[PDB]
Amino acid sequence: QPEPDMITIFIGTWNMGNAPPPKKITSWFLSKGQGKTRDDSADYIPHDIYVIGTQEDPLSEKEWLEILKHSLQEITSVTFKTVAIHTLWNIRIVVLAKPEHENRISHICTDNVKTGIANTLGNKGAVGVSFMFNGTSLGFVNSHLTSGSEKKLRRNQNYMNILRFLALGDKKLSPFNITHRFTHLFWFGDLNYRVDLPTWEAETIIQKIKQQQYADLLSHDQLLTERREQKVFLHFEEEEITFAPTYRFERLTRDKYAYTKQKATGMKYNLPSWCDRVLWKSYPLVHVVCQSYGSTSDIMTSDHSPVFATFEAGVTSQFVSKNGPGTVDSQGQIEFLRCYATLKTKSQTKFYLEFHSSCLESFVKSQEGENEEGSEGELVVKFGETLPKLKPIISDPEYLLDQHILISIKSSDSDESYGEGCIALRLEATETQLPIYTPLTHHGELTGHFQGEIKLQTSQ
Ligand SMILES: CC(C)(CO)NC(=O)c1cccc(Cl)c1
Repeated sequence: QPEPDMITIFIGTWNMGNAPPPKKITSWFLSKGQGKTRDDSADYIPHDIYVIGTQEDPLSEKEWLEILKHSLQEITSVTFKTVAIHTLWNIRIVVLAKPEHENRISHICTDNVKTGIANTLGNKGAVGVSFMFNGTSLGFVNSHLTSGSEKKLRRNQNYMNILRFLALGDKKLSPFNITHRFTHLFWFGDLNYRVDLPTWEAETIIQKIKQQQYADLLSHDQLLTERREQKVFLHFEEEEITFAPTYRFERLTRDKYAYTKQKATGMKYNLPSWCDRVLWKSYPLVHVVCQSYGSTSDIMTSDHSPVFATFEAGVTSQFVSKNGPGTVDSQGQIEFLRCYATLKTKSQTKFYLEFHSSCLESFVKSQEGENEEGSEGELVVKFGETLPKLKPIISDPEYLLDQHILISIKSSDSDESYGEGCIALRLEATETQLPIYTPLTHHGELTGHFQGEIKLQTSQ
């Protein structure tokens, strides 16, 4: 039975509005309704992994697992295994997988982060799951961020707290937050970003939605504008939105947006918005293709419509050679030449690098680099040809070319990371000096750049 090189992943996000679901929700798992939908000819084909994020979920874990498992069984005739389930208040993530994947899945982690302080600590935050699928690390984050058209900054703050404090993936990757720990990271939820147009334009917005004319609305979507200004979700992707706003509907129909201020809304307008979103971030040069991104039309128990997204995702096998794992393979080496970090920091400490990768027995500390002044005020840390030669566990190019090196630049004074990034070993050539590059982030904010050249030796 051959190990897969590709899997399909279903991501669902639904704010249930504290109401039980209707008896049939199969349209969600089938990617049917509005937007980029799945072909009818695929309806009996199960996804490998289903990740279900809910918000304002009134159900017990047991109640929701029974609905989900019985829904997928009806669609696919397959009885899914429960990988993980985690609930913070009314925020829930469920991971289900086809039975053939049970013994490919290991290192399951779950966590939550509560956002806000005092007043604003009460019901918003995130849940997450991570695990290994053969040689591939997968992370999933379901977040319910701060509500309200006038709180986009609060939402960006919630995002930064979630990505700093959510403890998923390999704890040995200690300088790295969840935005560097996974081959593929999926971040979805009721992110609560609004269409930022005047209240007086509500009926105009509804008109535009009825004509399926979204361009002038999406140009005012707070998540798209905040992302474009690098305020939030830096280095994340999102598929083009081609479905109507998923909030705020009158319940029991989809014919009406309920946007007017009411006691129940704290006298706030809820102009039609794309609250409910799916984004991802994969390591460089790993296959990831969005095959669907849309909303259901036929599930009307909530004031939100469910959103679906499906992905093809590249995965690798567990790899065993004569040598590694358990030793190095002297026919392999990674050399970094003429490397320098450019940092936005105004500080003056020395810096060194750490290299982390599952292709190494353990992480490698470099010598301190040489600080120079950049021509436009910047700190440039020069490593030259001084960086340690990295000794991979396996030299076979079918393994090594699929790997990644995580880089942290750390202060000699504090040992705190000032920047994190990732270099793919999927090179155009081996035994050849080739340019490499990664932006560097810390707490998911741009702090600089790492660039230079790499020379990769494999057994071929
Ligand atoms: C018992 C739970 C629900 C805990 O998260 N699931 C597992 O432990 C598990 C482990 C390996 C593979 C798979 Cl499919 C599930």
